[PDB]
Amino acid sequence: GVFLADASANDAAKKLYKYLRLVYGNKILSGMMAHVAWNHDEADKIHVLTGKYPAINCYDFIHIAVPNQGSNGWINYNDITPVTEWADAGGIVSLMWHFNVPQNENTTIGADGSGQGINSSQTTFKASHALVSGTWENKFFMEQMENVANVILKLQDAGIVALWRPFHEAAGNATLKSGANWGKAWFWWGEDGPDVYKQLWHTMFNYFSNKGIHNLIWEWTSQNYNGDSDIYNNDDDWYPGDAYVDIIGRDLYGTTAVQQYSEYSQLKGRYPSKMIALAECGVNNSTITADVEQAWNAGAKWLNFMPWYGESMPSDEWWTKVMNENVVITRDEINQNATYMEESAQSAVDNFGLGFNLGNTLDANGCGTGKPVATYETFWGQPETTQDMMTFLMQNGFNAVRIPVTWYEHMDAEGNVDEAWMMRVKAIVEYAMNAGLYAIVNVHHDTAAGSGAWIKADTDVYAATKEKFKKLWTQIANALADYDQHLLFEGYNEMLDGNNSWDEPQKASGYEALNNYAQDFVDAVRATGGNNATRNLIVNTYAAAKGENVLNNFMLPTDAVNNHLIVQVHSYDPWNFFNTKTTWDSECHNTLTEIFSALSKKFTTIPYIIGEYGTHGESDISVSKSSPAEKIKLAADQAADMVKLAKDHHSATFYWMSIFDGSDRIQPQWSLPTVVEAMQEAYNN
Amino acid sequence: VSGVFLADASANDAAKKLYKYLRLVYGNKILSGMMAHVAWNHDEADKIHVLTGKYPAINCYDFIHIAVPNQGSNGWINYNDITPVTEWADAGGIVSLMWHFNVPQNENTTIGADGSGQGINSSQTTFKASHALVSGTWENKFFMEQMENVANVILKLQDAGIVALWRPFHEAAGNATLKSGANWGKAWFWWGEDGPDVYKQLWHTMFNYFSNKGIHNLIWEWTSQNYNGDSDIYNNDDDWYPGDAYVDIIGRDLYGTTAVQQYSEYSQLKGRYPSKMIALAECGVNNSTITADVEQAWNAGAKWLNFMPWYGESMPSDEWWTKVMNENVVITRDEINQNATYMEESAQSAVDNFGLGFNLGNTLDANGCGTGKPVATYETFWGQPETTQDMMTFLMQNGFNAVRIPVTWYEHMDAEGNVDEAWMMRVKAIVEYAMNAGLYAIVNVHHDTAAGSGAWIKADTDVYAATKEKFKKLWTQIANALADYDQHLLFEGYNEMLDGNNSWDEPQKASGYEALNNYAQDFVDAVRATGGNNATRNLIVNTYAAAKGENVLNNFMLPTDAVNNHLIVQVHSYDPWNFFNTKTTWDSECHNTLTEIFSALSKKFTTIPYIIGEYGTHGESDISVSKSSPAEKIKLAADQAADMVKLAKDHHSATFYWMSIFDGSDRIQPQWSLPTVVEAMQEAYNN
Repeated sequence: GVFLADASANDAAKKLYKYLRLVYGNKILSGMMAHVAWNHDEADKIHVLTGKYPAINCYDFIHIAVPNQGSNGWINYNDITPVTEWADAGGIVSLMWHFNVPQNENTTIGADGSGQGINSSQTTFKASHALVSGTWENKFFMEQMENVANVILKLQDAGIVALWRPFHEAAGNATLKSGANWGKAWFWWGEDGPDVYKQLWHTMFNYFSNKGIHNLIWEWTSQNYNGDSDIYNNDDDWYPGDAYVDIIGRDLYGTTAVQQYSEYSQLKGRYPSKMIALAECGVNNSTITADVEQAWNAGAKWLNFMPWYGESMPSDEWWTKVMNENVVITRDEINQNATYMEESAQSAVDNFGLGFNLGNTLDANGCGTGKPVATYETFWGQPETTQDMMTFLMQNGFNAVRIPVTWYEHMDAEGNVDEAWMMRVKAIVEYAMNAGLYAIVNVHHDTAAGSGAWIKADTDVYAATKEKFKKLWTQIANALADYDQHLLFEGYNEMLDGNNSWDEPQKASGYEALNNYAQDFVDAVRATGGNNATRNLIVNTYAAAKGENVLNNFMLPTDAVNNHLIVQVHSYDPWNFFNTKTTWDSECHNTLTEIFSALSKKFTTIPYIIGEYGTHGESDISVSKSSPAEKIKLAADQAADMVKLAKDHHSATFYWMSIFDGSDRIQPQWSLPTVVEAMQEAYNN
Repeated sequence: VSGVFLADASANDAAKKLYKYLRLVYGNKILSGMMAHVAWNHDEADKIHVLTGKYPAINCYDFIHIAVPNQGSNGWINYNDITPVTEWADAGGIVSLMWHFNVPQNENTTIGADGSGQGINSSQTTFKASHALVSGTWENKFFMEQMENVANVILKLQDAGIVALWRPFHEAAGNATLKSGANWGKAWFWWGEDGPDVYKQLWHTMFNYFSNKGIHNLIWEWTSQNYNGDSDIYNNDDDWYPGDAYVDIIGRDLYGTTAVQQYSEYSQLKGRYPSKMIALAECGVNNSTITADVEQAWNAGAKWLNFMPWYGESMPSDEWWTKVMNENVVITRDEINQNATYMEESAQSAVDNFGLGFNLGNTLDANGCGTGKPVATYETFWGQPETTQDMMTFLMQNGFNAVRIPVTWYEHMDAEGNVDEAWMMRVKAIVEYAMNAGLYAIVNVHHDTAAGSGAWIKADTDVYAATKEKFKKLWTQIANALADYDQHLLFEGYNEMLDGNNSWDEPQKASGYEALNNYAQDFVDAVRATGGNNATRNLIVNTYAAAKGENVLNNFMLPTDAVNNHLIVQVHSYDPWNFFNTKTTWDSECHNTLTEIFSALSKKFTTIPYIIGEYGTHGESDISVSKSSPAEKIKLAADQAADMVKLAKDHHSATFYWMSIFDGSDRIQPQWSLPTVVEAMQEAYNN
């Protein structure tokens, strides 16, 4: 399921990337620049001060063109010991290249490093000419590429893999809106424009792979908006492409926690399938750079950070804090053999992003027992689920899928789940895990008002079903036990009392039955151990409702581990608005505002999610492709408000079905592109 | 002997003899042990004998230095000289063996004659556990060569008639079971550093390698980390367990622990490994804490098979050893007798060891087909299948430790009161099923009492005068026929004795209590008089109707015994009567009913332990739970059983379920009839 930009990456590169995907959004990897080029002297200083090494050490090929390496006294790339020592100690290797060039055609680089430049103010080197065969720019370009490739080949020879960040900060200030002549790139590889820049990237990528380099994870450094979208466009035109990039990086100096959050989220929104990293940071003459944990807590959940050396280096006080922060991975804490990494419930909810319900699929039911698996899955008109569906969601800015499952027709007389059915649930879970999504598996039309429902908030029903319910969840937990923390369990969907009372139970003992089921669900899952000892679990209120009585009578289950429970409610409010409202007016907006207000007041340390929302009202009527334009706009306005309010309250939402429905899933394509558009603009802003 | 089946199916006679001895003392006494001074000696045991005049029962030796070259001429270690082991065994000591599996520090390192060049984990060596299994690696070559070296020593020990506990690959999980996944929680030995699947492969490879080489003198001991002392942050290491076919004993290594901590560790492992014996494989002091006194840990409930302190800074003080070696619960070397067939046990100790109990009802107690029928006609007369060995093995394998075997005798007695030999042989055969399985067993006199048509033992002055000699003649025969079974077999004199009018709550006349107490005295006198094992065997006496009311308890007089602490009182409880018909949930009234019962029993009986010999859902019309009962009624039965077991445990008692959980055709599978009820009982007892 691992597919890097380099389709022929060796097993160690795929292992490193799989590890990065494991920690992404969970913890942040520490890093430090080399003192200039080819060493880990700055990491050594951090170790003496704090007793800990940074996880990553970055090296620079800046001076690869200097002659007499091995006798010039200050740089020798032929000795790979400075890198080999770091990897052998367990550290992660990062590589970059300040691509120095001769100042003109007659200048020869000296053993002292003389005669080099990096932009038009220092050299006549033209990015254009570097690409045409048989030019002094080209022959210098191609044989320094050769020299660095030879060093990387020797690194690969010793089992080294690395992050590779060439051609960084390409756009510079060229994205300035006014066009004033200080709006320019500051590196030669960006001064002839984006299209030549992309071709430089493609040439290096192709040249490296044809030399046999397959140990690199490719990282491209975005300028985003240079800190001011009022003044700059973004640098999307400079993106080399999804087939040539693994990680998007950003370079920030003197930035606060809240500025980091803005940069991270904007980048994440425009590059959904990519991880975002703080490729360079540090202080400047005006301000220091934010504390790593504080910026993380603000939502700047970078893959890694790496300060620059010298005058950009944070103080000793800063490093003392950062290296001792729990969210920060230091070198001793790297475990690329881990298949699971515990994540707090709040952290998971903040990484759900936009969510989607795969409804009317595995929750479909009513054809009887003993039928083929595909007969259940398509019984309500949906196509069979495929990997491309999960891939489409991830590529299009969604990070979480809720997978409703109805179980009663797949359980024999003794409560055992049909193996073919459980295997199908696993395959769809695997689709989502392979895509990099968060996934929720639940127990769905076994609750509520259907004919086959058997889990009910009722004293006598609970007594007759307690063991069946725990036996069901033991089977589910054991069958999905090996999936990592991206998979969550939801104990039950919309539990009602024996009269199917939707707002609240007729008798208060109904709350007691609900709370017991919830406790039994947590107990049965935790009893299986392994990853399930700390997997995040989701507990729903009565009827997934949000009234004051339901919330006041909701009791969170007792858990032996801390911060691994989420509460879920559903919201089609204001009820039946799609049939009765023409526009999403202030009464609609205020209804949602009070819902989130009430929830945030009730749950202070426990995260909650909006597990379903949409236009569905009375008689199952809802929006579709054919709806009038104003009705589709009514759906778009609801979803935009829902997504924005949830973000502001540190929650998450899962759209019920309508945006990705039926034959559209097979295409794959959005059923409602305008609604998805409004959601993305609401979240990503 | 015949009933012994070790993990090594080809274990030799001497190993089976030692194993039978271990089972004889288990839960009765604790075997003292001591570690060698580092490796291949009994120097620390010798110092114990200097200080106390007594040797520890076990000395443990370590193969830690097996790879050191020039053995015989390096001047400090030589495993080819097995004298340090044979000296000890010849003197009557029990041998234990372990192996700190040292490996070279890297592929180019040669272990020196001085011990240099070795390491034991990834901080000291590049040796990888996964490579040790792969033929063609430098790890695998070293691994197989040291395994052959150790196997050759053990083969020499086997030729000298030595048998041993074998504890390889210990503490495998280390801290790798940490719930979070932070890599400060990792294995501290190389054999756990590649995870539980590689580890079990290593275990199986060694087990099969040794067996193929003809090593059959080992009792295999697997060291569990349990929860590393904190289940809130650790998973247990169940995924590391090599399996029932590869393990005989579960060990735990505890340093600086209290009595209550040791009890928690012992009881948790016992609940998860019910068919295995639990041992304190390593103990000692650390910086901050002494290790607990053995007797204080034992009486808190940590009834380990053995204990063994480590040497050096972990060694307990001389005052600690002087106390421990003089405690009656501790076996020292001079007290070892592997030829013993019986070991006296106090009534309280046995009741504590009963754990979860089961009644094999409606089987040997079935009656009514007349005299002179085949044995199987009686045993299957009430619908139960003929009892087999597999039934008793199933109980031990599934967390039960005691079985009550009701027997009705009147149809197998001739006019002069002689019991038919074929019947007595069948009773003996079923007792032997239970003994081989390692269970406690109770044999009684059942439907010869109470309301049935053949009952003849009655709480009545005249009935007693007419039947006292027949009753004593019956128990003389039973006791003589069962005399040779060890202390795990108990006698229960009578079941539910009523007066001449079958009055259930109380006798009509107080002379009924007098008759009851006289039968109870005659039962004890008859059994004690047969001598031998029966002089000290634990015996069980029942109250009137096995009832618990105020008058019945007030008028119950325990018989006078010739020995101390070998009597148990038994009552039955189906309270609140007929609840299974009249109640929907096990509520506060049900719970309060049982707590007052146990309060009343504990007030009346103090040093005298008591048991609940029968309990269940059986009410009027003898209607009760079955697998076809509604699920909410099964829940009712589960909640009763869970309450009964927990209450009895807290009151230092024990309980025997009447039939319903293991019934009819389910016995011959074998499988539980009511798995959720049993699960409720196991969770209640083991928590």
